[PDB]
Amino acid sequence: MNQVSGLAGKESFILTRIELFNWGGFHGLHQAAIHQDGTAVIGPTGSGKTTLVDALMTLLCANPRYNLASTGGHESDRDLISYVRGVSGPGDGGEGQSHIARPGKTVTGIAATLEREGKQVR
Amino acid sequence: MNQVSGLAGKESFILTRIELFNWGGFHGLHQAAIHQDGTAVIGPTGSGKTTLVDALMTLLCANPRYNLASTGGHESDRDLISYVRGVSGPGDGGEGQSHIARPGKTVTGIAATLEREGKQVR
Amino acid sequence: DFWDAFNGLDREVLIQQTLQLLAKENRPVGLAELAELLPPAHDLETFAVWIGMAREAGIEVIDSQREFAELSDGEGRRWRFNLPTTGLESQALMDIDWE
Amino acid sequence: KKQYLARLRDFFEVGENAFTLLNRAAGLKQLNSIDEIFRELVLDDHSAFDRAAEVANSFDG
Amino acid sequence: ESRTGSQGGSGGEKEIIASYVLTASLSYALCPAGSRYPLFGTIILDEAFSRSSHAVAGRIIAALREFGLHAVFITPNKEMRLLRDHTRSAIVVHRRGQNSNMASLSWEELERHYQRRGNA
Amino acid sequence: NAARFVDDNGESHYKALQVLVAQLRDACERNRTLGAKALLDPRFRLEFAVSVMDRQSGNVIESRTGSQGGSGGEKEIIASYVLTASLSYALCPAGSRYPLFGTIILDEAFSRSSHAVAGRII
Ligand SMILES: Nc1ncnc2c1ncn2[C@@H]1O[C@H](COP(=O)(O)OP(=O)(O)O)[C@@H](O)[C@H]1O
Ligand SMILES: Nc1ncnc2c1ncn2[C@@H]1O[C@H](COP(=O)(O)OP(=O)(O)O)[C@@H](O)[C@H]1O
Repeated sequence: MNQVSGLAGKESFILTRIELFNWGGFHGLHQAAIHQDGTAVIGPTGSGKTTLVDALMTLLCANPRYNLASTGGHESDRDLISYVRGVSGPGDGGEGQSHIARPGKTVTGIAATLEREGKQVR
Repeated sequence: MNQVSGLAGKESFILTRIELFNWGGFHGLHQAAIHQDGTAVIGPTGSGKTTLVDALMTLLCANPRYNLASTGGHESDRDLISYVRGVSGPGDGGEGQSHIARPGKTVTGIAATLEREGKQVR
Repeated sequence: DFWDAFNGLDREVLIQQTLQLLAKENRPVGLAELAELLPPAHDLETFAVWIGMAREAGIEVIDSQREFAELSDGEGRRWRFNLPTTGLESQALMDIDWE
Repeated sequence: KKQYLARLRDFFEVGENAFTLLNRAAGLKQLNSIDEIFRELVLDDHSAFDRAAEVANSFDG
Repeated sequence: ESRTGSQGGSGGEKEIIASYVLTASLSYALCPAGSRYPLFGTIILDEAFSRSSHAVAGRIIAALREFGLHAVFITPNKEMRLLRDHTRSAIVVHRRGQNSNMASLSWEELERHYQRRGNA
Repeated sequence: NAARFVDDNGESHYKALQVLVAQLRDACERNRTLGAKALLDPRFRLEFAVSVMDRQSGNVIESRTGSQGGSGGEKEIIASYVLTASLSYALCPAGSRYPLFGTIILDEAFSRSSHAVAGRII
C-alpha cells in the first residue's frame, strides 16, 4: 500500500499547493496544501469546494467550464467576472443586487504549485 | 413521535409484501416483507434492488421505464422479456447464452400485497 | 452533520474484528450472538455487513427462524432488532477474499 | 492567455486537449451509457456544424 | 419572501422546496377525487438520496411522512443513519454468481425509556 | 461523383451538389437530431462499446456492446475507469508511459457505487 505511494512525485509533476486572493468567496489570502498521496477537499455543501476546482481549472484551461459538477449539460451559471467580483448569487436572504463582494477597483491572484523530485513549477 | 406513524393502514392502502419467482436474477421463490413504518432496500452494487423495484413498477404502471434511476430519465434500459429470462449482462459476443438463465420454457411470478385496516389486496 | 458524516462504520476494521472473533470461537455463530459478543456502534449498519458476510461465503441465511437482539445506542434508547438466523463460520469467511 | 497556455503545453508536453479533458473530468457526475461518456467526456467536440453554414451560404451564391 | 429568499447552502432551500412540491403533486395525483388521503399510499424511489445531503434528506423524509406517503427507500448501503432513524425494516439484497437473493430484517423501539437511572 | 463526369457544362454536377448542400442545411437547421449529429459530428458516426476479457485468455468474457443493461454502480465503475484511462493517456507525453502532469481533480466522482467498488476505482 505505502510502497506504491512513493511513485507519485518521482516521474511526474504533482500539485502541492494552491493560493488564492479575493477569488470567489475566498476574500483575502488563503493557502491550501496538498499531499503527495492523494487529498480530499471536504466541508459543508456550498462553502468553497467548487470555487477551488474552478480556480485551478482557470489556471489550466483556456475556456474553463465553471461549475461543471452541477451545471453539466447546460451552460455554466458562473464566469470569471463573477469570481473576480465575488458575487454571491446563490447565497441570499438580504441580497442587495447579488452581493457583489468587491464592486470597486480590485485585484485577485490565483497561484498553483506543482512539484517533482524537488523541481517546482508555479 | 411514534403516534403519527400509526396513520398508515388507518387511512389508505400501503404495500406490505412482495413475492418473486424466476424474476431477473432471483432464481427460485423469494419473499420480501415491507414494514408499515417504512423500509430500506440496501446491498452492494450488482444486486437485486433495481430488479425488485422493477418488478413492482411493472405490476403498477402500464408502461414501465426500467432502470430509471441509472438511465436518468432516458430511454428505458431493459424490458419485460429481459427480466423474465433473467438476463445477467450483455452476455459476451459469441452467443453462448450464459448471460440468459431461463432460455427455454420457463415461468416467472411476481406478486405484491397491499394492506388497509386488515383488508388485503394482492 | 459534517461531523456525524466524518465518523462512520469503517467496514475494514469491522471485517478484521469479525473474522478474528470467528477464528477465536471457531463455531457457527448467530447474528444475535455476534451482536452480543461484538457491540455494534452503528446498529443495522454493522448487521448488513455481517449479512453480506454470510451470503458472500455461501453460508445460507434462514428468514423463517427469526432471532432477536436488544441493543442500546449512544443516546440510551434501546431497540429490538428482529435479525434472521445465520450460520457464520470462520473457515468459509477467511476463505473468501475481501476487497 | 494564449501564450501562457502554449508555454504550459510546451512544458508538460501535452496538447490543449489534455487540459480540456482535465476540466471536463470535474463534470463526470452527469454520466450515462458508455456512448454518452465517450461522446461528451473524452474526444472533444471537433464537430463541423459551423463550416456547414459557410458551405451553404457559398452554395447560395 | 414572495420569491424564495435563499437556500440552505448550494440549493439547500431550493432542493427542499422542489422535493416538497413534487411530493405534494404525487399526493394530489394519488388522492382520489374529493379525497383528503391517497388510496395508494406507497411510493418507491430508487437511489433514495445520492445527490442530497443528510440535512436535506431528513427534510424530504419528513415531508413524505407529512403527506401520508409510506415510502420504501433503495440505497447501496449508503446514508444508513437517516434510513435507520426514519424506517423500521431493511431488505438486504445480495447477488452471488449469476443469482441474486433477498434477506429481510427489522427492528423496533422498545417502549422502555430514553435512559434510566439518569436525567429524564 | 457520378455527375462529375457528365459533359453538360456543370448542370448535373450542380444538381447533385444542390442535393448534397440541401442535406447539409437540413442537418444544420435541426442541429441536435440524432441524424444531424451523426451526419455532421465526428464522434457520432461511430458507436462505442466496452469489453472485459481475461488477462491470459484473450476471448471476450463480457462484452457490453453498448448494451446499456447495467446498474448505476456498474455504469459508474465503467465510466470512472474509462475516464481514468483517457486522462492517463492524454497527460502522458508521446512515447512515454508516465504522465508529466500527474494531478487530476475529481468532483463528486462517486455517488451511485457502494463503498466496496469505490476503493477499486481509487
Ligand atoms: N462566482 C460566484 N457566483 C455565485 N456564487 C458564488 C460565487 N463564488 C462563490 N459563490 C458562493 O459561494 C458558495 C460556493 O459554493 P461551492 O462550494 O463552491 O459549490 P459546491 O456545493 O459544489 O461545493 C455558494 O454559496 C455560492 O453562492
Ligand atoms: N436486463 C438486464 N440486463 C443485464 N443485467 C441485468 C438486467 N436486469 C438485471 N441485471 C443485473 O441485475 C443487477 C441489477 O442492478 P442493481 O444491482 O439491482 O442496481 P444497483 O446498482 O443500484 O445496485 C445488475 O447486476 C445487472 O447486471
